[PDB]
Amino acid sequence: MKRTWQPNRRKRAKTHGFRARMRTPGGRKVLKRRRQKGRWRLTPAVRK
Amino acid sequence: SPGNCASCSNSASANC
Amino acid sequence: AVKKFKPYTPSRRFMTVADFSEITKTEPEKSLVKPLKKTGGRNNQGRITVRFRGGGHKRLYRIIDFKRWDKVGIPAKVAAIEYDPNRSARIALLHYVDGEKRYIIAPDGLQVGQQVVAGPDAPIQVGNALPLRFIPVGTVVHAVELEPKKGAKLARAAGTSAQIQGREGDYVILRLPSGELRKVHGECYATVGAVGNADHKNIVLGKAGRSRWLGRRPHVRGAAMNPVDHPHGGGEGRAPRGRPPASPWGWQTKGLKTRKRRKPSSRFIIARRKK
RNA sequence: GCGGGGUGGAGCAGCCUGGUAGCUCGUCGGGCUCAUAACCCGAAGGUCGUCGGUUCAAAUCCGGCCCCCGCAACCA
RNA sequence: CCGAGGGUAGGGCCCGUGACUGGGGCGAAGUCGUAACAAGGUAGCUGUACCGGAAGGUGCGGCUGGAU
RNA sequence: CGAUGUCGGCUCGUCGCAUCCUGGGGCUGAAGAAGGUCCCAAGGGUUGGGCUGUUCGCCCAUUAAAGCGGCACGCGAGCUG
RNA sequence: GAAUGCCGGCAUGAGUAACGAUAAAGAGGGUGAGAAUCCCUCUCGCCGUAAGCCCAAGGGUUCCUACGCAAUGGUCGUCAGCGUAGGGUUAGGCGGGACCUAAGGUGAAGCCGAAAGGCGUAGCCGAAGGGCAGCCGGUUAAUAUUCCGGCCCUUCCCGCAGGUGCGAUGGGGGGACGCUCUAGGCUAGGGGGACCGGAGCCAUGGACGAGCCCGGCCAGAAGCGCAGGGUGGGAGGUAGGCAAAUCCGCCUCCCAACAAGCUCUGCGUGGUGGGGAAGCCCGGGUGACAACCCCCCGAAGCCAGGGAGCCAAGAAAAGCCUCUAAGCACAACCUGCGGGAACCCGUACCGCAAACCGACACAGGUGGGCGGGUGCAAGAGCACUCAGGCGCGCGGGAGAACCCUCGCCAAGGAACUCUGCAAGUUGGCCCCGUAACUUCGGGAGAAGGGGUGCUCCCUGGGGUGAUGAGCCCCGGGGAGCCGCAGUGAACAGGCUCUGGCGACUGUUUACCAAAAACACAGCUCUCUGCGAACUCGUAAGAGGAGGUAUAGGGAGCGACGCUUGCCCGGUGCCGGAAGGUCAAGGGGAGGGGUGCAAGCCCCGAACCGAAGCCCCGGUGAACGGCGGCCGUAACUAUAACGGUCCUAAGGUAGCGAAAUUCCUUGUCGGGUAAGUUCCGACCUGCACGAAAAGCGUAACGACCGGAGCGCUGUCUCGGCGAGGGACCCGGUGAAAUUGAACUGGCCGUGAAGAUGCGGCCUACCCGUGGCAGGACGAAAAGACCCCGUGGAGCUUUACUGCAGCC
RNA sequence: GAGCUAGCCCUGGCCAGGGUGAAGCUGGGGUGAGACCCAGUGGAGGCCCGAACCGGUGGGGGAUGCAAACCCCUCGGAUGA
RNA sequence: UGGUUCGUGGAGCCAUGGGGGAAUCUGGGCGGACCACCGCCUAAGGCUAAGUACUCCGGGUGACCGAUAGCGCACCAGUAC
Ligand SMILES: [Mg+2]
Ligand SMILES: [Mg+2]
Ligand SMILES: [Mg+2]
Ligand SMILES: [Mg+2]
Ligand SMILES: [Mg+2]
Ligand SMILES: [Mg+2]
Ligand SMILES: [Mg+2]
Ligand SMILES: [Mg+2]
Ligand SMILES: [Mg+2]
Ligand SMILES: [Mg+2]
Ligand SMILES: [Mg+2]
Ligand SMILES: [Mg+2]
Ligand SMILES: [Mg+2]
Ligand SMILES: [Mg+2]
Ligand SMILES: [Mg+2]
Ligand SMILES: [Mg+2]
Ligand SMILES: [Mg+2]
Ligand SMILES: [Mg+2]
Ligand SMILES: [Mg+2]
Ligand SMILES: [Mg+2]
Ligand SMILES: [Mg+2]
Ligand SMILES: [Mg+2]
Ligand SMILES: [Mg+2]
Ligand SMILES: [Mg+2]
Ligand SMILES: [Mg+2]
Ligand SMILES: [Mg+2]
Ligand SMILES: [Mg+2]
Ligand SMILES: [Mg+2]
Ligand SMILES: [Mg+2]
Ligand SMILES: [Mg+2]
Ligand SMILES: [Mg+2]
Ligand SMILES: [Mg+2]
Ligand SMILES: [Mg+2]
Ligand SMILES: [Mg+2]
Ligand SMILES: [Mg+2]
Ligand SMILES: [Mg+2]
Ligand SMILES: [Mg+2]
Ligand SMILES: [Mg+2]
Ligand SMILES: [Mg+2]
Ligand SMILES: [Mg+2]
Ligand SMILES: [Mg+2]
Ligand SMILES: [Mg+2]
Ligand SMILES: [Mg+2]
Ligand SMILES: [Mg+2]
Ligand SMILES: [Mg+2]
Ligand SMILES: [Mg+2]
Ligand SMILES: [Mg+2]
Ligand SMILES: [Mg+2]
Ligand SMILES: [Mg+2]
Ligand SMILES: [Mg+2]
Ligand SMILES: [Mg+2]
Ligand SMILES: [Mg+2]
Ligand SMILES: [Mg+2]
Ligand SMILES: [Mg+2]
Ligand SMILES: [Mg+2]
Ligand SMILES: [Mg+2]
Ligand SMILES: [Mg+2]
Ligand SMILES: [Mg+2]
Ligand SMILES: [Mg+2]
Ligand SMILES: [Mg+2]
Ligand SMILES: [Mg+2]
Ligand SMILES: [Mg+2]
Ligand SMILES: [Mg+2]
Ligand SMILES: [Mg+2]
Ligand SMILES: [Mg+2]
Ligand SMILES: [Mg+2]
Ligand SMILES: [Mg+2]
Ligand SMILES: [Mg+2]
Ligand SMILES: [Mg+2]
Ligand SMILES: [Mg+2]
Ligand SMILES: [Mg+2]
Ligand SMILES: [Mg+2]
Ligand SMILES: [Mg+2]
Ligand SMILES: [Mg+2]
Ligand SMILES: [Mg+2]
Ligand SMILES: [Mg+2]
Ligand SMILES: [Mg+2]
Ligand SMILES: [Mg+2]
Ligand SMILES: [Mg+2]
Ligand SMILES: [Mg+2]
Ligand SMILES: [Mg+2]
Ligand SMILES: [Mg+2]
Ligand SMILES: [Mg+2]
Ligand SMILES: [Mg+2]
Ligand SMILES: [Mg+2]
Ligand SMILES: [Mg+2]
Ligand SMILES: [Mg+2]
Ligand SMILES: [Mg+2]
Ligand SMILES: [Mg+2]
Ligand SMILES: [Mg+2]
Ligand SMILES: [Mg+2]
Ligand SMILES: [Mg+2]
Ligand SMILES: [Mg+2]
Ligand SMILES: [Mg+2]
Ligand SMILES: [Mg+2]
Ligand SMILES: [Mg+2]
Ligand SMILES: [Mg+2]
Ligand SMILES: [Mg+2]
Ligand SMILES: [Mg+2]
Ligand SMILES: [Mg+2]
Ligand SMILES: [Mg+2]
Ligand SMILES: [Mg+2]
Ligand SMILES: [Mg+2]
Ligand SMILES: [Mg+2]
Ligand SMILES: [Mg+2]
Ligand SMILES: [Mg+2]
Ligand SMILES: [Mg+2]
Ligand SMILES: [Mg+2]
Ligand SMILES: [Mg+2]
Ligand SMILES: [Mg+2]
Ligand SMILES: [Mg+2]
Ligand SMILES: [Mg+2]
Ligand SMILES: [Mg+2]
Ligand SMILES: [Mg+2]
Ligand SMILES: [Mg+2]
Ligand SMILES: [Mg+2]
Ligand SMILES: [Mg+2]
Ligand SMILES: [Mg+2]
Ligand SMILES: [Mg+2]
Ligand SMILES: [Mg+2]
Ligand SMILES: [Mg+2]
Ligand SMILES: [Mg+2]
Ligand SMILES: [Mg+2]
Ligand SMILES: [Mg+2]
Ligand SMILES: [Mg+2]
Ligand SMILES: [Mg+2]
Ligand SMILES: [Mg+2]
Ligand SMILES: [Mg+2]
Ligand SMILES: [Mg+2]
Ligand SMILES: [Mg+2]
Ligand SMILES: [Mg+2]
Ligand SMILES: [Mg+2]
Ligand SMILES: [Mg+2]
Ligand SMILES: [Mg+2]
Ligand SMILES: [Mg+2]
Ligand SMILES: [Mg+2]
Ligand SMILES: [Mg+2]
Ligand SMILES: [Mg+2]
Ligand SMILES: [Mg+2]
Ligand SMILES: [Mg+2]
Ligand SMILES: [Mg+2]
Ligand SMILES: [Mg+2]
Ligand SMILES: [Mg+2]
Ligand SMILES: [Mg+2]
Ligand SMILES: [Mg+2]
Ligand SMILES: [Mg+2]
Ligand SMILES: [Mg+2]
Ligand SMILES: [Mg+2]
Ligand SMILES: [Mg+2]
Ligand SMILES: [Mg+2]
Ligand SMILES: [Mg+2]
Ligand SMILES: [Mg+2]
Ligand SMILES: [Mg+2]
Ligand SMILES: [Mg+2]
Ligand SMILES: [Mg+2]
Ligand SMILES: [Mg+2]
Ligand SMILES: [Mg+2]
Ligand SMILES: [Mg+2]
Ligand SMILES: [Mg+2]
Ligand SMILES: [Mg+2]
Ligand SMILES: [Mg+2]
Ligand SMILES: [Mg+2]
Ligand SMILES: [Mg+2]
Ligand SMILES: [Mg+2]
Ligand SMILES: [Mg+2]
Ligand SMILES: [Mg+2]
Ligand SMILES: [Mg+2]
Ligand SMILES: [Mg+2]
Ligand SMILES: [Mg+2]
Ligand SMILES: [Mg+2]
Ligand SMILES: [Mg+2]
Ligand SMILES: [Mg+2]
Ligand SMILES: [Mg+2]
Ligand SMILES: [Mg+2]
Ligand SMILES: [Mg+2]
Ligand SMILES: [Mg+2]
Ligand SMILES: [Mg+2]
Ligand SMILES: [Mg+2]
Ligand SMILES: [Mg+2]
Ligand SMILES: [Mg+2]
Ligand SMILES: [Mg+2]
Ligand SMILES: [Mg+2]
Ligand SMILES: [Mg+2]
Ligand SMILES: [Mg+2]
Ligand SMILES: [Mg+2]
Ligand SMILES: [Mg+2]
Ligand SMILES: [Mg+2]
Ligand SMILES: [Mg+2]
Ligand SMILES: [Mg+2]
Ligand SMILES: [Mg+2]
Ligand SMILES: [Mg+2]
Ligand SMILES: [Mg+2]
Ligand SMILES: [Mg+2]
Ligand SMILES: [Mg+2]
Ligand SMILES: [Mg+2]
Ligand SMILES: [Mg+2]
Ligand SMILES: [Mg+2]
Ligand SMILES: [Mg+2]
Ligand SMILES: [Mg+2]
Ligand SMILES: [Mg+2]
Ligand SMILES: [Mg+2]
Ligand SMILES: [Mg+2]
Ligand SMILES: [Mg+2]
Ligand SMILES: [Mg+2]
Ligand SMILES: [Mg+2]
Ligand SMILES: [Mg+2]
Ligand SMILES: [Mg+2]
Ligand SMILES: [Mg+2]
Ligand SMILES: [Mg+2]
Ligand SMILES: [Mg+2]
Ligand SMILES: [Mg+2]
Ligand SMILES: [Mg+2]
Ligand SMILES: [Mg+2]
Ligand SMILES: [Mg+2]
Ligand SMILES: [Mg+2]
Ligand SMILES: [Mg+2]
Ligand SMILES: [Mg+2]
Ligand SMILES: [Mg+2]
Ligand SMILES: [Mg+2]
Ligand SMILES: [Mg+2]
Ligand SMILES: [Mg+2]
Ligand SMILES: [Mg+2]
Ligand SMILES: [Mg+2]
Ligand SMILES: [Mg+2]
Ligand SMILES: [Mg+2]
Ligand SMILES: [Mg+2]
Ligand SMILES: [Mg+2]
Ligand SMILES: [Mg+2]
Ligand SMILES: [Mg+2]
Ligand SMILES: [Mg+2]
Ligand SMILES: [Mg+2]
Ligand SMILES: [Mg+2]
Ligand SMILES: [Mg+2]
Ligand SMILES: [Mg+2]
Ligand SMILES: [Mg+2]
Ligand SMILES: [Mg+2]
Ligand SMILES: [Mg+2]
Ligand SMILES: [Mg+2]
Ligand SMILES: [Mg+2]
Ligand SMILES: [Mg+2]
Ligand SMILES: [Mg+2]
Ligand SMILES: [Mg+2]
Ligand SMILES: [Mg+2]
Ligand SMILES: [Mg+2]
Ligand SMILES: [Mg+2]
Ligand SMILES: [Mg+2]
Ligand SMILES: [Mg+2]
Ligand SMILES: [Mg+2]
Ligand SMILES: [Mg+2]
Ligand SMILES: [Mg+2]
Ligand SMILES: [Mg+2]
Ligand SMILES: [Mg+2]
Ligand SMILES: [Mg+2]
Ligand SMILES: [Mg+2]
Ligand SMILES: [Mg+2]
Ligand SMILES: [Mg+2]
Ligand SMILES: [Mg+2]
Ligand SMILES: [Mg+2]
């Protein structure tokens, strides 16, 4: 049947993207944490 | 059926 | 006069539609329409704040002239009478000798081709607008401003009217459509005559789909829900109220008055509504 | 299994707070009426379901027995 | 080919009968009240409506076939 | 109770005998025929249907007879539900 | 050494289940160390409103070629979406950006919030909507509306000519809109041709034929033609379109109107440029100087902003046009022509799937367009088939039980069973014909029947064309022919009678319930006078509503019909300027501490003092509630009648053993041979009853009862047959489970149901196919139940707070 | 976190074919004029049959599945809520 | 109302949301209700090293670990998945 992952490049970038994160306090703490942990990608990659 | 929810042993398939 | 249908479907049995007899023009004035932002009952938070709304026909809002003292002395001609889906009354298209075009809501008996005019010196004639103080006692009247220059607020729905009962200083006494006796300032404008389309209230929607067309989504009874949802929720099988009948939010809903007690306008309401 | 009840012929007070049994109907005698009913004047009839106990004294307070309605009997 | 009639299917009319049920007629001495005939003790009758164990009552309007 | 699946039906049997029938008997208030009652006997047999989830029961039509119980109220790693 | 311990390794089950749609294969020839599996050829089968083709998303080199086969591939592999390497994606016109706006988002002004932040007008952002200029063919191993060829077109810059009051983010027009139905004329697409072009063919009994087989087009600027869309002209006045205005709007006047004119699309033609089959020969070459013509069918597409009707009344903004303001009229704009200029991103490939979403090369899921032919009434249905694409990545044998899917069946025909569950039957079209009841529509495809193919003959009407021929479309009558059978295959209702519930079409527990549940039009009560009530929010601010009592909120009831009784004592709500109580505050009789004292400090009675509560009334489609005992009639029985106790008042109409009746399979009647169910009645209703509505009700229902007809493998009662498995051989090779095991029966014993203890009995060692009685077999630390001063949802006149309101 | 699901908002798209035949309109009849009746035309509808599409009624299979909800047969809606 | 040991307590002190509201030394605060006496201190403006905390970073040292240990990572790890 219809499963839950329905990839959408615009939806992915507008929801989890770099600029969505920086817009809100909780979003910046995500980037701050993932930098501190040393994450290679701070944000999901999506072709655009 | 055991199955549905009144009993609970010997009697129906996987769910848990 | 409502139009009936023969029982050729279960719903056509009872469905009645307006006759649309008075309508003379079937497309709006392009310069007087703007898009109506459908809300679905959602506020700026995105939250439903009026339940059971959404999904009705698309509509264009027709700009209405509710302050007719805007153009005192300038007569206009009644050029057409049109359907407005944003209200129960019909609206009237006016061609002022100015060349300005405006919509008023159409009173009962207004004939296309006649002249209307607004102002202190106007004839007491169906469709004219005067400050309340200059209209004779006894005249039934509509589109009544509630405070001077603030715009027509009272008696606008199909078939409604207020009747002037008397005068008292700078104020006239109106009997509103609800039967309330209120004091309204004499400087307030009002339009002589009742609102047209009185047969409006005799329409039988006839089926569920017709409520859907109007933007009315199905209403679900509190008795049909669970206690997490409503005071009347739950019970094993059917169940009487089991408590004073209540809204979803707890407050009682049979008789409990809700007008603010210390409201400044209480000084101006003479007698609360009837019936 | 728990609850209430049993008193003139009928239906009920009094029992809680021990000493005194009362109300309406009915029944009996006499009036009024041609007569009956209605109405009016009088009167009679109950040892309080039963046995046992407490008490100076028990319809009344406490036990047993008989009886009469009433409520309950759920989870499997 | 038609064709007595047989067969299948669906209708219409009549008759008889049916748990139960509706009122009706009649029946020497049942029970309740007293509606009507006198102004019958609330004048009667009346079409309708509503109500009530029962006769009846009451409303609205009508008739005199109503007394004084 | 870190699970011994719970009524009935179906299927498949198997055992007991306090025996429903069939075989053998004594007593009879056993004339005959047909019963009654008790004893011996478990080899085999013990129908089809209407109602009800029913077990049971009632009823219809038959029958030599239409037995009663046990096997985790026999039998859901055999089915049904 | 144990923690259903943790991590790892390796066992058992086991050469076992399985190898993923039952669309299907066979041979020959190649390649190679090796071939059922790769390549080629022939034969066979499968899809063909797809299982073909083209877009979009998502994926991200998977594309092409060479060389490879360790792993991946459910087997194999020489092959591959796999490994290595090289190559491949070309645009002014396609798509998106350098254009516009929609929801929404953001947000100079402004508002609000302890902080973080929340709002917010304009503006900005935001598309699969508006707007905007490219069609056909060729070419590569791999891209092409992109390269090339042909023929067209757009914008920007500059210049020349001609014309004009030029000029805008400002004004106006326009853009600009629904649903259903639909005209005329076209095009896409298709069928036929005895006409035109073509390599050939004559078989096996016949045919050298008006034979068979193949093809008979595509694009195109100006002009022209056909068909449509859009559009009146002039003048005078003018106070409105937030400046101006010659524009637009409004008034008047003359002319023009189902026209015409002008303008804009579509289609046709059109200079020109392309394409071009079968068959043969090795993707190519030929055919070929290929021919390229006539008739018919014909769109849902085009003309288009077409027409009519209806109510539920159907975006915006820019481009474009017009008007003017600053400004400037050496300018500028418009029109024609010429030269020049024209950027960024995407383009490979898969795309109903082996490349996307599902851990898998997974029988599932995924939006748009094209989707040929014949026949069946039509069609995208069904059968077969074209183009094109596939045989589904284990095979070979065998011919058991048993399982799955399928076919048939003597006699019977529901006897099966909880239940006709399942499976039969019926089945399309045309014609005849059709009942109760009904809200007059319906019920209705009621029911039930007859017809159905082919051949010959006669003939009625339509379309195109011409009025005729031809083609095509609807029919009518007569005479015949064959079979068991004519919708001859495939697709395609079993029916009736009678109850319960719900009026109806709808909605629901994604993944055990589709219903009688929810919703529903309709009915009633109640709140709300507008800065409404109510709702979300600390607020600002929103929704309500750019609505205004014929409106909006809340509540119950649930089409419709006939109806909806009695109780206001308690709770709720409503009304009540009195009285009672009442907090902070006022008041300050009178006390107290301290100081030499002035004073400073503390307690404090009467009395005044809101809402709330008390109290007085109202109120049921507000919460709710609507009796008991005893007696009585000229047979009996039963009580119209009476007595008395109690209540706020004692259940009315209607209905009743019911979706409610315990006793109960009540009793009686109907249906049956037989009826715990069903239907009709009765009424001692354990425990119906009137908007948690009462009693009905045509129509409707994948709802739940009962009965009958039809027909059957459901059954008596089973039999045979088909295929996919199961079985055997080759290849690959799991799983839960598992203290170890050298693991029998009886009768006992044992923590009470023993392979494991006792006594006896039985038994050579090891497997394979089968069946499920035991291993208190497996699975899941029992959901039931209890316990825990364990948890959570929910309720209220439990406690205590808080929001909110007074 | 609303790329699943639920509602709403904005903007697009889709629904073969066949049947039934409301209003209106026209003509005719009728009447003082009417209502009304008849025929034709018309093409309404949470109308009817049935693909796509959306569902998920009954049964069977599947149950270490093809699948952590699937397959087959059957069945509901299919211009509308 | 908060702070303090102080939970309304005999409840001062410090701070302050609301109301009322002075004085400039003969002024004002404090010494745990209050009063007297006796003392202490000068509110309603601001700044100020050092001694104190921490360990991303560098170094020294361990009756610290020694690849299931020691950081999650001795190794291309906040990676693969
Ligand atoms: Mg889903
Ligand atoms: Mg996932
Ligand atoms: Mg999606
Ligand atoms: Mg996207
Ligand atoms: Mg997108
Ligand atoms: Mg998106
Ligand atoms: Mg976001
Ligand atoms: Mg973003
Ligand atoms: Mg922050
Ligand atoms: Mg990095
Ligand atoms: Mg992130
Ligand atoms: Mg389980
Ligand atoms: Mg109607
Ligand atoms: Mg009608
Ligand atoms: Mg109908
Ligand atoms: Mg009208
Ligand atoms: Mg506009
Ligand atoms: Mg709005
Ligand atoms: Mg907003
Ligand atoms: Mg609301
Ligand atoms: Mg809403
Ligand atoms: Mg209107
Ligand atoms: Mg309105
Ligand atoms: Mg006023
Ligand atoms: Mg109404
Ligand atoms: Mg609407
Ligand atoms: Mg409503
Ligand atoms: Mg509702
Ligand atoms: Mg409920
Ligand atoms: Mg519920
Ligand atoms: Mg909730
Ligand atoms: Mg709650
Ligand atoms: Mg609640
Ligand atoms: Mg409740
Ligand atoms: Mg409930
Ligand atoms: Mg109940
Ligand atoms: Mg109720
Ligand atoms: Mg209650
Ligand atoms: Mg309440
Ligand atoms: Mg409130
Ligand atoms: Mg009022
Ligand atoms: Mg008394
Ligand atoms: Mg007493
Ligand atoms: Mg006493
Ligand atoms: Mg006495
Ligand atoms: Mg005694
Ligand atoms: Mg004594
Ligand atoms: Mg239980
Ligand atoms: Mg319980
Ligand atoms: Mg015969
Ligand atoms: Mg008599
Ligand atoms: Mg009398
Ligand atoms: Mg009298
Ligand atoms: Mg009288
Ligand atoms: Mg009376
Ligand atoms: Mg247990
Ligand atoms: Mg275990
Ligand atoms: Mg277990
Ligand atoms: Mg003898
Ligand atoms: Mg025997
Ligand atoms: Mg034996
Ligand atoms: Mg039993
Ligand atoms: Mg029984
Ligand atoms: Mg019996
Ligand atoms: Mg015998
Ligand atoms: Mg037995
Ligand atoms: Mg036993
Ligand atoms: Mg037992
Ligand atoms: Mg038992
Ligand atoms: Mg058992
Ligand atoms: Mg089982
Ligand atoms: Mg069983
Ligand atoms: Mg088992
Ligand atoms: Mg077992
Ligand atoms: Mg079950
Ligand atoms: Mg140990
Ligand atoms: Mg453990
Ligand atoms: Mg472990
Ligand atoms: Mg492990
Ligand atoms: Mg491991
Ligand atoms: Mg290792
Ligand atoms: Mg291993
Ligand atoms: Mg081993
Ligand atoms: Mg092995
Ligand atoms: Mg095995
Ligand atoms: Mg397996
Ligand atoms: Mg398989
Ligand atoms: Mg396969
Ligand atoms: Mg298949
Ligand atoms: Mg198959
Ligand atoms: Mg072969
Ligand atoms: Mg082969
Ligand atoms: Mg091979
Ligand atoms: Mg090989
Ligand atoms: Mg090959
Ligand atoms: Mg061959
Ligand atoms: Mg991927
Ligand atoms: Mg390999
Ligand atoms: Mg290999
Ligand atoms: Mg290699
Ligand atoms: Mg492999
Ligand atoms: Mg595989
Ligand atoms: Mg090789
Ligand atoms: Mg180009
Ligand atoms: Mg540029
Ligand atoms: Mg944006
Ligand atoms: Mg944009
Ligand atoms: Mg766009
Ligand atoms: Mg373009
Ligand atoms: Mg072109
Ligand atoms: Mg090349
Ligand atoms: Mg428009
Ligand atoms: Mg518009
Ligand atoms: Mg649009
Ligand atoms: Mg063309
Ligand atoms: Mg054709
Ligand atoms: Mg002007
Ligand atoms: Mg040539
Ligand atoms: Mg279309
Ligand atoms: Mg168009
Ligand atoms: Mg237009
Ligand atoms: Mg419409
Ligand atoms: Mg806009
Ligand atoms: Mg100049
Ligand atoms: Mg010009
Ligand atoms: Mg640029
Ligand atoms: Mg490309
Ligand atoms: Mg598919
Ligand atoms: Mg593929
Ligand atoms: Mg495969
Ligand atoms: Mg073709
Ligand atoms: Mg057909
Ligand atoms: Mg099509
Ligand atoms: Mg195959
Ligand atoms: Mg396939
Ligand atoms: Mg074999
Ligand atoms: Mg056959
Ligand atoms: Mg045969
Ligand atoms: Mg047979
Ligand atoms: Mg039969
Ligand atoms: Mg038969
Ligand atoms: Mg049967
Ligand atoms: Mg059987
Ligand atoms: Mg068929
Ligand atoms: Mg009929
Ligand atoms: Mg009938
Ligand atoms: Mg019938
Ligand atoms: Mg009927
Ligand atoms: Mg009818
Ligand atoms: Mg009809
Ligand atoms: Mg018919
Ligand atoms: Mg019928
Ligand atoms: Mg024929
Ligand atoms: Mg033939
Ligand atoms: Mg059918
Ligand atoms: Mg329902
Ligand atoms: Mg329904
Ligand atoms: Mg109904
Ligand atoms: Mg309904
Ligand atoms: Mg529907
Ligand atoms: Mg479910
Ligand atoms: Mg789910
Ligand atoms: Mg689930
Ligand atoms: Mg679920
Ligand atoms: Mg359903
Ligand atoms: Mg529901
Ligand atoms: Mg409902
Ligand atoms: Mg109603
Ligand atoms: Mg709130
Ligand atoms: Mg608004
Ligand atoms: Mg009706
Ligand atoms: Mg009726
Ligand atoms: Mg009544
Ligand atoms: Mg009351
Ligand atoms: Mg009261
Ligand atoms: Mg009350
Ligand atoms: Mg209460
Ligand atoms: Mg007060
Ligand atoms: Mg109530
Ligand atoms: Mg109650
Ligand atoms: Mg009560
Ligand atoms: Mg008697
Ligand atoms: Mg009554
Ligand atoms: Mg009954
Ligand atoms: Mg009933
Ligand atoms: Mg009951
Ligand atoms: Mg019963
Ligand atoms: Mg019973
Ligand atoms: Mg019986
Ligand atoms: Mg009887
Ligand atoms: Mg009885
Ligand atoms: Mg109820
Ligand atoms: Mg239904
Ligand atoms: Mg249903
Ligand atoms: Mg039957
Ligand atoms: Mg069979
Ligand atoms: Mg076979
Ligand atoms: Mg062998
Ligand atoms: Mg092998
Ligand atoms: Mg392998
Ligand atoms: Mg061992
Ligand atoms: Mg061993
Ligand atoms: Mg062994
Ligand atoms: Mg053994
Ligand atoms: Mg024992
Ligand atoms: Mg034992
Ligand atoms: Mg042994
Ligand atoms: Mg031993
Ligand atoms: Mg032993
Ligand atoms: Mg033995
Ligand atoms: Mg073997
Ligand atoms: Mg075996
Ligand atoms: Mg076994
Ligand atoms: Mg077993
Ligand atoms: Mg076992
Ligand atoms: Mg065990
Ligand atoms: Mg076992
Ligand atoms: Mg545990
Ligand atoms: Mg446990
Ligand atoms: Mg458990
Ligand atoms: Mg449970
Ligand atoms: Mg249980
Ligand atoms: Mg327990
Ligand atoms: Mg406790
Ligand atoms: Mg404890
Ligand atoms: Mg607890
Ligand atoms: Mg709070
Ligand atoms: Mg989405
Ligand atoms: Mg459709
Ligand atoms: Mg038809
Ligand atoms: Mg017609
Ligand atoms: Mg018309
Ligand atoms: Mg329909
Ligand atoms: Mg039909
Ligand atoms: Mg119909
Ligand atoms: Mg299903
Ligand atoms: Mg079935
Ligand atoms: Mg499952
Ligand atoms: Mg199917
Ligand atoms: Mg349908
Ligand atoms: Mg503190
Ligand atoms: Mg303190
Ligand atoms: Mg302060
Ligand atoms: Mg001084
Ligand atoms: Mg001093
Ligand atoms: Mg000094
Ligand atoms: Mg001082
Ligand atoms: Mg101080
Ligand atoms: Mg101090
Ligand atoms: Mg000090
Ligand atoms: Mg100072
Ligand atoms: Mg200082
Ligand atoms: Mg290691
Ligand atoms: Mg290791
Ligand atoms: Mg270590
Ligand atoms: Mg580190
Ligand atoms: Mg580690
Ligand atoms: Mg790594």
